[PDB]
Amino acid sequence: MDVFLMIRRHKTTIFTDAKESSTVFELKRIVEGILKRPPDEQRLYKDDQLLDDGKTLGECGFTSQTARPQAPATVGLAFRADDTFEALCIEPFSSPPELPDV
Amino acid sequence: VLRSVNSREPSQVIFCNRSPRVVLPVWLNFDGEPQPYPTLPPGTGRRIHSYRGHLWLFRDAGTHDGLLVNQTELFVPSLIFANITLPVYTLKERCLQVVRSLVKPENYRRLDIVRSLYEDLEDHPNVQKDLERLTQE
Amino acid sequence: MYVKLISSDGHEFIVKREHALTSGTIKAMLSNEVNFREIPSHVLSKVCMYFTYKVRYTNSSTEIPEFPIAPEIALELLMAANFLDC
Ligand SMILES: Cc1cc(CC(=O)N2C[C@H](O)C[C@H]2C(=O)NCc2ccc(N(O)O)cc2)on1
Repeated sequence: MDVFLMIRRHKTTIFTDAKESSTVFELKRIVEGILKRPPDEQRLYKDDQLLDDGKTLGECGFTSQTARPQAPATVGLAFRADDTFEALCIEPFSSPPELPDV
Repeated sequence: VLRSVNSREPSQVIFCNRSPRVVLPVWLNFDGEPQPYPTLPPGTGRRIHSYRGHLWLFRDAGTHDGLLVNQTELFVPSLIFANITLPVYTLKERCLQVVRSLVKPENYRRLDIVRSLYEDLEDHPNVQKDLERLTQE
Repeated sequence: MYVKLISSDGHEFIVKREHALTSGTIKAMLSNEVNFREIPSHVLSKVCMYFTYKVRYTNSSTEIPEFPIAPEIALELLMAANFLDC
């Protein structure tokens, strides 16, 4: 089963899909090919919870029911740089104007 | 002329509404005129007596938004299963729809957009127009 | 393989080229990145959701689901949609 995701750090957002049965680590290998940072230097999150590398996306809560193309689930991403790991920070999207007539 | 053939050879059909819209089935006369039938609630099915070579299309009962049947626009009974689906609408048409369904059509003038998006809103989906766009093909 | 779509407020969206190529407008702006000075985040995140929705469900016999659009966002999405030809 394909799982549709929004991988998110700071003001960065990647739209990708993955097999439900693939691992958090495999996902990291994919962030690596995109953002040029080895797994090594990455932490993946669901909501606030830190995800374990050998756990499958299904096991982490990304299933066909919750990760849909038109409503992808979000995976939080944090980087290290020196030796530490930054805190998880995802800048929200801009707010829509208040409604005209409804 | 896009019309039903008058074969007189009965043909039982199942209309399954695999869509979230209230569907309106439409039969095209032998003279080419769209004839509306009772509406199918979302998700529900209905066994139908039709005939071979007859012609059907399906639309949203409320807004006349077009829908697909067995992946195509028109359904013609053979020796039957009529699965009725949302198309993947364009994101624009999809937007017109929501806007249309949220705004009384007199108030399109009052919304803040290009004049050409005003005329898009007013240009409601319509069975007669679609028959012309399909008659040419 | 991927392209970057940047919004009015400088959020960066990374999307498979093929998906982004759903927009004829974007198809033309390409052939690396594209900046959209007048499309905000909240709108462009939905556009990209549409490209992925479009690419999954087109040429499918297995019941397509509705594309959901919040009323707050409808007007802007319509403008972006119209501009991007998608
Ligand atoms: C002979 C002859 C008569 C007719 C007119 C006719 O009976 N038709 C045209 C279409 O094929 C459908 C078919 C019809 O109206 N069947 C009865 C029927 C009644 C209710 C419903 N629904 O409420 O969906 C569908 C079909 O066509 N050839």
